[PDB]
Amino acid sequence: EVDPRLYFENRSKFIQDQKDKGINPYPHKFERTISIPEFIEKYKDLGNGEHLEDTILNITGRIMRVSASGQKLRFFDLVGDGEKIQVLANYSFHNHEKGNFAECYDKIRRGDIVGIVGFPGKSKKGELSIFPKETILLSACLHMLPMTEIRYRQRYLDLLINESSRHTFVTRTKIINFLRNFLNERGFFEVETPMMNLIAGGANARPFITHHNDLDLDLYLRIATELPLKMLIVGGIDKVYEIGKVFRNEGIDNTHNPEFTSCEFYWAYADYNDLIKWSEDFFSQLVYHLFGTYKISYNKNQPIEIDFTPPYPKVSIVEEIEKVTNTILEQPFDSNETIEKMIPTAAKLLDQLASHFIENKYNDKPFFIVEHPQIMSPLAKYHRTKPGLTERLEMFICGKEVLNAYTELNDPFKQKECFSAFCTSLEYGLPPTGGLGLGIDRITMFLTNKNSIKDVILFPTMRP
Amino acid sequence: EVDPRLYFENRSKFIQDQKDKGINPYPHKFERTISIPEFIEKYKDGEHLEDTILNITGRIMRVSASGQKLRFFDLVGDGEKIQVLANYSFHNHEKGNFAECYDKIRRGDIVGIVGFPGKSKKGELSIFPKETILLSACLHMLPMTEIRYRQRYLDLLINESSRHTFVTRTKIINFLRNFLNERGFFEVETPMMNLIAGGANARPFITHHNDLDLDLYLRIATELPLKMLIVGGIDKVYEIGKVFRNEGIDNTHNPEFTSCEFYWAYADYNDLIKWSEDFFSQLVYHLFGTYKISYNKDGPENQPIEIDFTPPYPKVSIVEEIEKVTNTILEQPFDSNETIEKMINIIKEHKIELPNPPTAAKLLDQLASHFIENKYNDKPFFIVEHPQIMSPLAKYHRTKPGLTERLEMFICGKEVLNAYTELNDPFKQDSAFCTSLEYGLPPTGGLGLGIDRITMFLTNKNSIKDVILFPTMRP
Ligand SMILES: C[C@@H]1CCC[C@H](C[C@H]2Cc3cc(O)cc(O)c3C(=O)O2)O1
Ligand SMILES: C[C@@H]1CCC[C@H](C[C@H]2Cc3cc(O)cc(O)c3C(=O)O2)O1
Ligand SMILES: N[C@@H](CCCC[NH3+])C(=O)O
Ligand SMILES: N[C@@H](CCCC[NH3+])C(=O)O
Ligand SMILES: [Cl-]
Ligand SMILES: [Cl-]
Ligand SMILES: [Cl-]
Ligand SMILES: [Cl-]
Repeated sequence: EVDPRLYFENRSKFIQDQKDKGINPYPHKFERTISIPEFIEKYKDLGNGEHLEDTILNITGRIMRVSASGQKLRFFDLVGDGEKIQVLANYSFHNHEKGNFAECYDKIRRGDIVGIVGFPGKSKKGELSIFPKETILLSACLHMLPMTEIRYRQRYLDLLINESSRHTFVTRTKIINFLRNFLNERGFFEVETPMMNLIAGGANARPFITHHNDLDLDLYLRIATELPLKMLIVGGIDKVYEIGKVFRNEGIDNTHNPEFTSCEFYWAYADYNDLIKWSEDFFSQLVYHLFGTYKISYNKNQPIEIDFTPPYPKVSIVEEIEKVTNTILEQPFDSNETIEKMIPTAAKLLDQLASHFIENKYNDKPFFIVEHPQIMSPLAKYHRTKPGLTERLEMFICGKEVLNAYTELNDPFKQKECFSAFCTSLEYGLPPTGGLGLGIDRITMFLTNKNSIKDVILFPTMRP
Repeated sequence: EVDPRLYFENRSKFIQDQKDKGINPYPHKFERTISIPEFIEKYKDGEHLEDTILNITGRIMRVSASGQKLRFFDLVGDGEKIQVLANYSFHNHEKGNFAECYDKIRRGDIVGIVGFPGKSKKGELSIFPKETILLSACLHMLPMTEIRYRQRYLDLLINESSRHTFVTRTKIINFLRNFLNERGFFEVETPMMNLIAGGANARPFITHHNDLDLDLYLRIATELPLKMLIVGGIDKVYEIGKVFRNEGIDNTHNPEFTSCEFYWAYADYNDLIKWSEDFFSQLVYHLFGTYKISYNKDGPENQPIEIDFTPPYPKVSIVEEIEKVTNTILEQPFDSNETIEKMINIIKEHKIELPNPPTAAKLLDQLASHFIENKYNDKPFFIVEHPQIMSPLAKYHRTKPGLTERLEMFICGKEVLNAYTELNDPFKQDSAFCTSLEYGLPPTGGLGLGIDRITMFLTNKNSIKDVILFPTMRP
């Protein structure tokens, strides 16, 4: 019925026309006495047709529906904090000294933010409403709202229109709150490490790089928090952690965003077994805390049930490939004879072999791949009984990695061999320690039934 | 006196020699039954409990002896210390010669001890080992500079105050997070890398994403995306996190620092003032049991000053106060030639450094920081009502032409909080951002904090480098 540019340009003209005649169409302050959630909670118990004309409230919110019986009766839907109530504006109840009813309400469109002074009640039908004496425009919406990629570029629209979108992001903040408290209860101490560093260690990933002008120095954005957090373990913070963005300069897809939110903790006097027990407590507890159960459903078409009831399976990556392929790969894995017997180095061959024959062994429970070779795991400690291997675990949910942990290599000698501030700190004595990383975005995806990482990040990185 | 390289090289030989004897000098796991704090709490109350056998761990920080059959150590874990009294008598001799075992244990070593709790005749709380295991040797000699910054792990082990500083830091951040959560604010993460870099007036860092072939700016503030969330209908939203400014480094500037911004739909400048006074007074009482704390502006060497955080705090209106102290009316527009020149002439008469290019915003900023930013040292205080030309995102004052509904709080001359009623008129004002304003931003109050700087005052530090674990430094 309406062109959008015309609409935009007319609402613009209206705003200036208000200005030019004195009205301030963007008032500074509307003193509100109740929120929409508070309103519902207080007045749901009313009878149908009941008005409390005695009781005057100031309320605010955004108009999302506009309707009318005729000129002297207008209806709107008013939303605040994910809740909605009806505004039933009736000519006769209008404080007419403050403005002509028809001109006051004809200028109120879908998307406008308003302030309303009026009395609570219900329609005969039973609809909970505010009945205004005065409705003030506090901030106009200049575009027509919708009744694609837009969810990502214009997230504010998504949050207003789709009830589920908001629910996804509340869950997100809850998940992060749960984790933070889970660790705080267990005596972990939260810290911030630097985002920009001269070296960029902690994982195997191409880094972003930037420049500081006044120091004339190039810097790498951190690809992980591992190295500085161990330094703090040396510094005597026995249980330490960090939740925060890390940056990897690799391609973007459903399960990759160039900046993502991770959590790493390090735990002095711990090892892989404790890390396994912690992982099983954390996930089972988190999921119960959100759903009242350990089985969640997910839409990997029809959904599947993921059962987070512990324990979980622990598949040993060498013993399992050897099992299913009926072939021995002797422990010098980067040797020519073993590299061949697989077949672009040994680390990437194992990654592909694992990524085919092992990472989707289970879909109906989360599970662990354990005991990765030293050649894949340069900071993980050597296995206490199994030459060539390490005390490492990675948890997987539906084929994607969400948790990576190991007993930390704390021998400065067995480490220079896998390759400075960090190297030196190891020489001051790192205690035996267990370390663990989490993919918070990825975990959020499963727990909010999303199948892109872009759905659980408010502003995912996109091209222009 | 021992050469440090010899020391390092000998402890190295010791480690290998352990390897070759079959010993694993970096064991995987010592099952401990109690932490040092737990130990102190349980045994504060000259007696031995030879019956109770504990496994404990920690770092040796002092080494001493009364001959061969009696060795003393200080063992530290989680900021606490107890004594290790190793006594030939109680030693399990099956496990090895007493003298050889304890001769090999040096300052800095991490150990695992199996033994019994007690107190010396003198009364020092101790563990009395039956067996001590080396878990991880310290290959260098610990100290009894800049090293605090490059080797923070050393700082944390040696200086009790350093650790305290960083516990206070995390506590401050916990308090704030709960302070807002209690009041219904919702925490979010916004992007660190953006196509535009608004939010404040600061040169940004720039970086590049390869697969998208795209340049990106590291965020200089969280303001713009957080208002977008206000439009999106999160009425009370916040973020605590790093921001990045590519400008110089000094006592009060680190290229990455931690801020907190919150935005609060339907609030304004007055609510922001009430909040600020509640937050600071409550934070300080929560840490110290009082509202007045002492601070070493001049330095530890010099006499401190008391800062009183009892509310209300002074509100100095920036135009009233400059015109007051300089005896001048500054006509508007402030960017007019006649006023710009008059500001140039005030700065000259008072013999002050004139700014980079002499723009009006930068001249007012200098006038303010010379005549106003140090009006008080004994309490925090507010500078309010800054001109629009200094405050491009702040809303226009509801009664005061030319001005804005802005406040900045100062402690000892440094800015730690900047807040205003948000300009939400897309006309009086990033394209994504500019466009969202066209969808309707409610009247909203917005507020920013410098966490590092607040930490400084609340832990008596004179540099921002003292409250950041790894400050950025030259190599
Ligand atoms: C620190 C956590 C510990 C668990 C494993 C996880 C893998 C990480 C990989 C990754 C790469 C990337 O370029 C963009 C991303 O978003 C992600 C992601 O989300 O998960 O890393
Ligand atoms: C966002 C908060 C709002 C309160 C005021 C505060 C000022 C900020 C200035 C600054 C610039 C810089 O380049 C490095 C820095 O560390 C700092 C700093 O610490 O404080 O900013
Ligand atoms: N830094 C690892 C996570 C921690 C593993 C245990 N140190 C990663 O980026 O995947
Ligand atoms: N973003 C501002 C904080 C102001 C808060 C009010 N919008 C800053 O960087 O200083
Ligand atoms: Cl433990
Ligand atoms: Cl991956
Ligand atoms: Cl409010
Ligand atoms: Cl006012």
